Amino acid sequence: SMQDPIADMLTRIRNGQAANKAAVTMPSSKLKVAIANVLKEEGFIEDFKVEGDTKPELELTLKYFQGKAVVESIQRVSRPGLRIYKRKDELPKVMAGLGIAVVSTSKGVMTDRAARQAGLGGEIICYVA
Amino acid sequence: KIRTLQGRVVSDKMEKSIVVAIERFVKHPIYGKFIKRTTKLHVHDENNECGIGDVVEIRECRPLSKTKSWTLVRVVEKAV
Amino acid sequence: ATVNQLVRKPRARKVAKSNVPALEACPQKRGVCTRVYTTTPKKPNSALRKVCRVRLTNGFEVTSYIGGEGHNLQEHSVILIRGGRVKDLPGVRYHTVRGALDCSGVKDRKQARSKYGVKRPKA
Amino acid sequence: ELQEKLIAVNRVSKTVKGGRIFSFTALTVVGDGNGRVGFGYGKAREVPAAIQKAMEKARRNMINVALNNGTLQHPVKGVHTGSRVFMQPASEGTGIIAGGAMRAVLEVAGVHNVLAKAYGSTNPINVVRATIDGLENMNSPEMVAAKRGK
Amino acid sequence: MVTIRLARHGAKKRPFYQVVVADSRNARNGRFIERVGFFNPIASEKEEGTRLDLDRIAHWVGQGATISDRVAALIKEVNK
Amino acid sequence: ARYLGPKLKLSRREGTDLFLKSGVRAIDTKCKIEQAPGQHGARKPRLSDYGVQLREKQKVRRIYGVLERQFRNYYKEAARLKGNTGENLLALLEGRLDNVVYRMGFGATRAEARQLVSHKAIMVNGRVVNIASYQVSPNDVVSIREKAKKQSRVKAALELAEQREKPTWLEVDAGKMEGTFKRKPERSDLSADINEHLIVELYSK
RNA sequence: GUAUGAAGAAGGCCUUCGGGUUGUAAAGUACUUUCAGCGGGGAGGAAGGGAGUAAAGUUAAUACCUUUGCUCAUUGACGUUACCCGCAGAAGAAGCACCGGCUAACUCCGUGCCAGCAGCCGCGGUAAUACGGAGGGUGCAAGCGUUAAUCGGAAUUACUGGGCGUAAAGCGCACGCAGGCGGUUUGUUAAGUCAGAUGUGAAAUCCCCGGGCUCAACCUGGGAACUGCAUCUGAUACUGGC
RNA sequence: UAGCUAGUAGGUGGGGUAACGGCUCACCUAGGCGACGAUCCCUAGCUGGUCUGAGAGGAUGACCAGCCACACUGGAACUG
Repeated sequence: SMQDPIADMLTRIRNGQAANKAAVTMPSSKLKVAIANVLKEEGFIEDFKVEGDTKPELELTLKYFQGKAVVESIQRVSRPGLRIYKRKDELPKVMAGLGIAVVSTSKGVMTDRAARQAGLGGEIICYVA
Repeated sequence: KIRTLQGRVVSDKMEKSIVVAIERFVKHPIYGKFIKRTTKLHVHDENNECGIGDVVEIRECRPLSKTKSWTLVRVVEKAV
Repeated sequence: ATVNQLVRKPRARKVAKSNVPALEACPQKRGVCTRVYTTTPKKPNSALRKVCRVRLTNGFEVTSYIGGEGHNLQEHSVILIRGGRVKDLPGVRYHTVRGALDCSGVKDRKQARSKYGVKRPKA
Repeated sequence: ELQEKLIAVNRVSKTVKGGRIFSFTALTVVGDGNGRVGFGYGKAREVPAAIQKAMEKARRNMINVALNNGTLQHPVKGVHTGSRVFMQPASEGTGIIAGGAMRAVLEVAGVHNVLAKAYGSTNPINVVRATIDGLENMNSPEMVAAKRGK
Repeated sequence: MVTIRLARHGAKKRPFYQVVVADSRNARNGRFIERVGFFNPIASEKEEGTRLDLDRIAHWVGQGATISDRVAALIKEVNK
Repeated sequence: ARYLGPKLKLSRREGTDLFLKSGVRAIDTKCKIEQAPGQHGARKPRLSDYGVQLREKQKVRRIYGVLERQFRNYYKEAARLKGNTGENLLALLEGRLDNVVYRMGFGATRAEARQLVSHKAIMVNGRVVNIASYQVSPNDVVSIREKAKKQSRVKAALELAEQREKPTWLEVDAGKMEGTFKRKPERSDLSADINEHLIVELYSK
């Protein structure tokens, strides 16, 4: 049956940027707007904006580079059948610094770069390059 | 601090003891897969406010008889 | 594959196993020999091969090749056998050797003298 | 600068309805010396002519590759059907290593600092285009600088 | 008893010593409680060829541990 | 064990001089009059890549006269200290006492220099040394032993060494038969006409 | 042992015989003796203890015992030690397997589907340089080959890093117990999680960086790791519990 | 190798012992165990390590250290 709210968001991004879509939309949540604010300033999306307040929605403007998507791989890894936790140096190196790992933390959603700079760790959300 | 566990009664067929099941509920160290891993203990209780299916809290203490070292503290769910 | 079963029964693969198990982890062994004979080769090789039948103390009975030119062997003659396959023989994965017991000296050679031990001249 | 290389020569000896073959097939690489790489293949009766049949298309075949400071800095995979390639950065004073195809494709890219391995079919005419597929998969910190933000 | 002794190392002709706190029971080369340093009878061209924590020796004397005559000569070899 | 193979035939075989029977003459050289190819060059086959490695491996070992397992020990010692296996391997062979005696000019051939080590005619730090595999230490003094300091063949090797360029990493006095080994061999004066891009493919695996 | 020693000797092997190769090798000459053999001299492992001397030793200053030192008689299985000297004199000291492809070294003769080799290739039915030998050569060398066991090649047991339409295999279908997964928002406890910190993680061994007899073997200082486990004090997103 | 045990599961009391405890005798209640493999068999001492691989891993734990079991078979008690 319907199993995961984040696969329903990542498929719209991944398949929408493969199908040259301008901006893609899904149901909102606290987590979904937290990762949008990372993916924005790390340059993986061109804009994010919410719509509504009762049954709320989120719209992401996709970002392109040289006639393809700005993203080369966005991978889950941390999934309902296997969650991944990473400590302050135990954090992996995504594509030798050409990509990021996204961490939830007790202190705010951030990159593994910002987590190393804070001596911090937590649960993984995704790996992006 | 002392070691304490939450588990459930699986047999109450004897008077002053209860058979209690406890779990590990953790990932396997070379597969990442969750493993429940149940273990049984023969826990002391002469109070008899609990029985089979009750969720129970137990503490580590001294041996009382052959292979028996754990004892009852409280009923956790209090279903009856 | 179901990982919730790999945590109870892992992946398993075929293990390696000896072509000379009758020696039981020894580099050579003794046999009394019950028969010494010859047999026709495998494939069109047209070269008659020399062989003997050996029963071992551990319950195995096998066939061995008689390497080195010239021999004196019979039933109850007592011999040493080792590993090494012959491809042009039926079921012969064993070599008979002559550094010990009563087997006769090998035919002499001017090269490769380690082969069945070509013995030096002595006065 | 000269960078161009010969990967393999293969002698054709079979018999056909036109008679018995005495020919050679060659595989070569060239590039532009500024950021592009490519390969060429060809059969002829003489090896210098097979090399030229290959070289003339190897001088036309091009793909642009992101080659930051003439070095590999990230782990990269390449694929073509049955043939796979994997390349990683080496240490100080270490480099290639690996099959003669990868050894040539990296010289037309100006690179040495690679730990290379091949998987599956070691077929030369596939592993060359699988290595070039692995260079389509090569990234640069200078391009990521133009992706970051906004 | 618990004693401060030289453990035999360095193999043949050029021995080398590890100065240890150990129990004199049973095995010659038995388990050892603590190491306090090393001693070399051979010239090493270094002014730390032999190293000892004389305050840690005084702390083990503060445990009532026994002293061996060869270690009293080692305390003399670091010029006390 | 000793190789005992030919001195100059191998120099010609790889087209590259080994400093064997060739270091001191230009006329009356006895070098088989620099052998023209005759009917041999027309009948020489191409070497395999496995053989091109072995030709290099043997050449680089035999020019210094060293043992295989010691040459391989230097291939493990060249891998550390950011030394490069293609760079410090040469300096490890060049830094042996049996080559320091040669570069100090005491023998007109490496075998005539190794003679002085093997006959205990050399001393380092004033101590007699018989080990040809010895790695000489920086700022240490090498000298001819008292019982060997009158050899006219050594005075005559020095009579010729006064006409040669010295390594920058050492010095020697032709009177005293003595020299300081200043540094380990350095890439600022160490060079060889060998395939430095090929010696890296050795022992792998 | 090191150097020098010829259209290139005696002896061999290839060779219509041009030359090649053994070979600067030998003979000749120069030149230096390590190791060895024998004779000579002969360390270190023999310190620790003991005797005298000295100490307001501590005690009750010359019982034991302790003391930075000084001075002496002493202790050797290894042992004909190590090391050096002396004496001739290059003198006494070298094999093993392989050389047509993968596989570096090259030919020539013998064997003749017989014998004998092999991992694959297959060889050999009288040009197999694939079996035996010789000359030259290759490689390794007090070793070299052969056999046994078990590994590295091996991404062919699978996370690193696969397969199931046709090339291994999706169960004939549905149902379903036991087991696993599961939308959102505000709290709560703080197990899991993350942070900080301490203990535990023996020596040897390894790695990384050094030191010791003339080197290495051998011996040994430093740095690192032992992913975790145990416990303490914080963080609080998400899961678990509520 | 699919059924195992019933001195076994839980409990109480005496007796002994350095502490604890079925260690042991007697009795009361009626269980306990197995699916995460009990029962059965084969192989094997275990570990620091040894050797090997870039590593995950693989083989192997002589000699040397850190523990164990044993010394013709079996039972037993005493001495320190």
